[PDB]
Amino acid sequence: GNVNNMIGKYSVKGTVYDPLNLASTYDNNWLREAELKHGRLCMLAFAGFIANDAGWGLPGLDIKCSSVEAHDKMVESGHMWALLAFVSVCEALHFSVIIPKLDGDWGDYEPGNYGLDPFKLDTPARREAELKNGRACMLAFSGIVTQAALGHPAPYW
Amino acid sequence: AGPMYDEPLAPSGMGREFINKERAPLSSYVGASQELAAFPGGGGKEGMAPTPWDPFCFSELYKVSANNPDVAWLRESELKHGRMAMLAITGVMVQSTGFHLPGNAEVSFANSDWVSAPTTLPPVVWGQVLAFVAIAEGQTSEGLFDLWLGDTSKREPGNLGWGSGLLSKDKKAADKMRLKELKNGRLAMLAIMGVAANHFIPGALPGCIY
Amino acid sequence: AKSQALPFLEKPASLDGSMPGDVGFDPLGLSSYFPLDWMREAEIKHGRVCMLAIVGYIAVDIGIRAPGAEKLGSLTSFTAHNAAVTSGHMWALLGVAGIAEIAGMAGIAATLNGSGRAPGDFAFDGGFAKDAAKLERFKLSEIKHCRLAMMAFSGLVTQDAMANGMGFPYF
Amino acid sequence: KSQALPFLEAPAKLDGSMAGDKGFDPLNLAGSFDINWMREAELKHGRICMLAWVGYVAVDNGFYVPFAPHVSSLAAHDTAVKSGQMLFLLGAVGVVEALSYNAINEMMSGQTDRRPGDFSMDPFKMVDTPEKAKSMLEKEISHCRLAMMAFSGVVTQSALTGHGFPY
Amino acid sequence: LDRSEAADTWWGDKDYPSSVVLGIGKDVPSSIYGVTSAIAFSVGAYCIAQSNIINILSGSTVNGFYVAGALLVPYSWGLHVAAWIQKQNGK
Ligand code: CLA
Ligand SMILES: CC(=O)O[C@H]1CC(C)(C)C(=C=C/C(C)=C/C=C/C(C)=C/C=C/C=C(C)/C=C/C=C(\C)C(=O)C[C@@]23O[C@]2(C)C[C@@H](O)CC3(C)C)[C@](C)(O)C1
Ligand code: KC2
Ligand SMILES: CC1=C(C#C/C(C)=C/C=C/C(C)=C/C=C/C=C(C)/C=C/C=C(C)/C=C/[C@@]23O[C@]2(C)C[C@@H](O)CC3(C)C)C(C)(C)C[C@H](O)C1
Ligand SMILES: CCCCCCCCCCCCO[C@H]1O[C@H](CO)[C@@H](O[C@H]2O[C@H](CO)[C@@H](O)[C@H](O)[C@H]2O)[C@H](O)[C@H]1O
Repeated sequence: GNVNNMIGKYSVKGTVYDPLNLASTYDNNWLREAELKHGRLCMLAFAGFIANDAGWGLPGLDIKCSSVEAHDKMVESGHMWALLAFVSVCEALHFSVIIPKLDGDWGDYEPGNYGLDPFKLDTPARREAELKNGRACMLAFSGIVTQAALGHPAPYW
Repeated sequence: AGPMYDEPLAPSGMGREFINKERAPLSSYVGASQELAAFPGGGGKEGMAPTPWDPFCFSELYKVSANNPDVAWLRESELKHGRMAMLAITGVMVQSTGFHLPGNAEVSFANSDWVSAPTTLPPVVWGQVLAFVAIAEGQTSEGLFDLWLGDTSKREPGNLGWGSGLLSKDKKAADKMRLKELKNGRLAMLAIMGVAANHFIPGALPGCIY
Repeated sequence: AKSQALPFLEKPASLDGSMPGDVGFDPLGLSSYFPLDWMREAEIKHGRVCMLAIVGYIAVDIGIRAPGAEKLGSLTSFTAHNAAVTSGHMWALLGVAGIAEIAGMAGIAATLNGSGRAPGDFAFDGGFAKDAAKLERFKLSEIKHCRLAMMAFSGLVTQDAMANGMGFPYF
Repeated sequence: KSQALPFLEAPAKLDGSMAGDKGFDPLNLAGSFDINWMREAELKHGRICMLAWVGYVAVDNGFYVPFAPHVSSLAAHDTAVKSGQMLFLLGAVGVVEALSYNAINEMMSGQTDRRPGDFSMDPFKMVDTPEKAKSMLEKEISHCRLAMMAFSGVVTQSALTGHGFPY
Repeated sequence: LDRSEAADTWWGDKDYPSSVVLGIGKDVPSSIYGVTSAIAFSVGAYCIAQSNIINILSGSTVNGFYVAGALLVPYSWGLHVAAWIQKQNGK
């Protein structure tokens, strides 16, 4: 694809933000798919960091730990292995669907259109909101992890 | 009466015309590397050089005799070594971190010495691995004598049929993925043999950690 | 076109709705690799084994004992395997299983060679082959029950293993 | 279609031509190798098992020869070996078995129209005509199979537990 | 045996030999050949291992049923060659 025809340009000024001209280096559809996946994974990570530090808990875990050290405790316990199995199944399906179309025709598969729209909530404004929230979440989660890892409590400051 | 300078010693009506027919060239194989042709002036693009690398001309040694293998066989062996070396280098890298399977009273998978890692296991545990490799390498190999003499018809070099459907339909992208395979395989071959050489004689690989 | 269970994923080539219970569910594409008749025969065999296994497990956990099997002792379903193999009755079970499996080899070889025998058709029906549509519906129900029962026995035996010697509920 | 296994058809070689043909060959052994050798082997096994069963039963229900050791049929083999009569019977059966080497060779090569398991023993012309031959051959092969299974059960029960004619 | 009493078994032109070379086993299916080959090789390896390796072979006590079965390894070799021959013959 071509980045100039995609959704997600600068909102108020309307210009494409590619100062380093990296759009031409790689397949633009792959860039869109990776951007959406990174943004979505980071929204989930941001919400999970905040929820774990809040202490919501999960049906069935007794372990109560801070999110900065929850990784080691949960991989020792074994929950992270089940989560990795689930993610591996889903991302192996995504492997099978996208990697056969890396540097070739992508067909009818729009980047990020998995078809999980049972409630019929699709809108171009909502796609733009998805991209902007994903970018904000990428930056916010970067900040939240590097602030918590330095020992700053839950508000993160 | 063929590409070879000499008629094959195999007789007429029992193989001679089968060996002495036209064979595909090295240029029609996805192995060119831009890194070798990475200098001012002449050079390639998309990770591939305009021409393949063969200083010793082992690819076209068939013209002297049919004792020597064909480029189809050489590509089959290259991809086999690359795949095996990729699995091997990944295995040693993962094992050296200390990560190991749970184990029980009978089996203990706790050993960081990759050289002596198989020796610690019981006879059955590595026996199953060797038996699986023996059966598969031997069942998947049908028509390899045909790739030696050159008949890339029944068997394509490196196409075992495992996950071949995930290759892209576009020729350019399929060749790109095949070239990525070849490059990673060659890098893994160099890496695993370098680690082995470093183990046998220290200092062979100065950047070693194993 | 696209898989019914995985519309985002392209449909498998081998699966085409011919077999009962076909939804086009095969991300790994092992049907394209190895024959589909063998796969469906294995699926039905696994389902039959597991769905008998569930009934046997729950029965012998509840306390239903075979005639003369009470002599083995205070045996739950969890620990009955070891005692049975030591006592030697499980060897007789292996013998009977091999007797049935000889006909199993004959059937699978026949349907692979081209006899036309359906996968799992052992001609042991209880007079329910009067109508082809009824047979097709029963085959679909059988395969659905097989798919349910493999997972059901998986969960049952793990839960029992996690709880060690435990009775019927496992809750 | 095979009658024993009604979910598949019988092989090409099981065609009724032979006695006791129920269309039972799940492994295609008789399609893999000559069926005359199979039938001759089946007959030989069955005759040996018939005679073995009746001899075991009689020796357990007291039936011994003059100048014989009064012993159960389980240890009769060892005691007869020690006496030496076992080797005399071995030679007696070996003569017939070498003649059976010749007979099997002629049967398989087609030099003679010999039926498997046939040594031309018909004092009373019990099967001089085709229909009598079919009937009596079906009845024998049935007795062969039944006595084979029966003697396997008997000897084993005897070697496992107990003794006597019942077991 | 006379020179005339011999089937034409030469197969230099062909890619695979005819099933006549198997003799009595010419009609044996390839699947049966292969599975019997696997069983024979496993049993023979087990017998040799239990005769010589797992128990060091003592002259006073040798089982005999392990000496038998050790011959099945050559038999397994022949059986898998015949399996390949029948597979290429389509028989
Ligand atoms: C009839 C001939 C004969 C006799 C009387 C003996 C007697 C003896 N041998 Mg044996 N031996 C023989 C033939 C014979 N051997 C042959 C042909 C070989 C193969 C080369 C050997 C190889 C051998 C070894 C290596 C050793 C003995 C030893 C012994 C002693 C104990 C064996 C035992 O208990 O076996 C009991 C076994 C049985 C009752 C059943 C045997 C049935 C066989 C396996 C049938 C098949 C034979 C086969 C086809 C022939 C070819 C050989 C093949 C295995 C390669 C004893 C003094 C041991 C000894 O004295 O050590 C100090 C010892 O270490 N023998
Ligand atoms: C089943 C079915 O139907 O489909 C399946 C089947 C099919 C087709 C097989 C599939 C696939 C593909 C697979 C499985 C691909 C796997 C690829 C893999 C696993 C590739 C490893 C590469 C490793 C390299 C290059 C290592 C370099 C190593 C280098 C450069 C080093 O120097 C290492 C190093 O230690 C030294 C030497 C020195 C030290 O100082 C330390 C370091 C670290 C620097 C799919 C997608 O699953 C689909
Ligand atoms: C698969 C399940 C199953 C079935 C369907 C089944 C059916 C029948 C029928 C027909 C309806 C009869 C008539 C019958 C009779 C006897 N069964 Mg039996 N039985 C099954 C399982 C077991 C087990 C596990 C044992 C066993 C035994 C005995 C004994 C004791 C003999 C003794 O001890 O003298 C006798 C008399 C025990 C045994 O033999 O132990 C040595 C023993 O442990 N059965 N059994
Ligand atoms: C789809 C379909 C059908 C179906 C179906 C059905 C009903 C399917 C049901 C599936 C279902 C219900 C599947 C459960 C899996 C559970 C797993 C893998 C649990 C892992 C559990 C793990 C890894 C747990 C690990 C630990 O607890 C351990 C061991 C101890 C501690 O360390 C703690 C942790 C947590 C680390 C039809 C309708 C029948 C037919 C149709 O045609 C097709
Ligand atoms: C652990 C790290 C290793 C990698 C783990 C993940 C492995 C994932 C592999 C998925 C299985 C790949 O193999 C299987 O993929 C697809 C399943 O419909 C099939 O491929 C089919 O679907 C793809 C996606 O719709 C299309 O792009 C292909 O053109 C089409 O042929 C392949 O023909 C089949 O071979």
